[PDB]
Amino acid sequence: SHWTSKVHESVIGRNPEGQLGFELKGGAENGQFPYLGEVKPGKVAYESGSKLVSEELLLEVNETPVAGLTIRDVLAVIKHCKDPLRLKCVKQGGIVDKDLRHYLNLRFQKGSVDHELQQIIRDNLYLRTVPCTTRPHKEGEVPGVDYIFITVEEFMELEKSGALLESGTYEDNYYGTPKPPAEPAPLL
Amino acid sequence: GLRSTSYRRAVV
Repeated sequence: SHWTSKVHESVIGRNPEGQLGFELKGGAENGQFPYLGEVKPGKVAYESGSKLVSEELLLEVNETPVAGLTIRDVLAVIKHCKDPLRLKCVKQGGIVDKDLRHYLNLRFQKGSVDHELQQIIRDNLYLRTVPCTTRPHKEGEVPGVDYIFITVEEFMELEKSGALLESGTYEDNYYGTPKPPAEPAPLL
Repeated sequence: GLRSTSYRRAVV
């Protein structure tokens, strides 16, 4: 019944080349969970615990939640984690799907394990996104940092084209979060 | 960045 009911921990090591044995797909820049490519038996160096089916959603790496991040950021987390890599995953099927917009529209009971996870995933998504809003700019706000200030017509165009991962309304205005960009601007 | 109170109320 719960979204988290099939969650499990799989512990792996990196291959001689330094790879995981499978590819990572998805990520928030594509509106998705990070999820595994095809998992071919024999390619993953498992240590001990449960194994992985193809295309499981990746939720945490060595206790750092990565669901809600871009693929770049997920891979950066893995780069700084030391073997063994404890991966929290859940297989796709039923109510569990890689689509982040569908997932963020699910309403879980407050305080439930499903709810706590959803809010962690939202915090990750908020790390690399600026919300858009149709309400006017206010004193002290930096356009493009606090908000993207757009018209209602623009907002609805973003909704219709699937660019928004979540949206809502409050005091006569629309609020929403678009997908983060695939590659961020270099910092150094 | 961190969402404001109005945002959180909107997407609850």
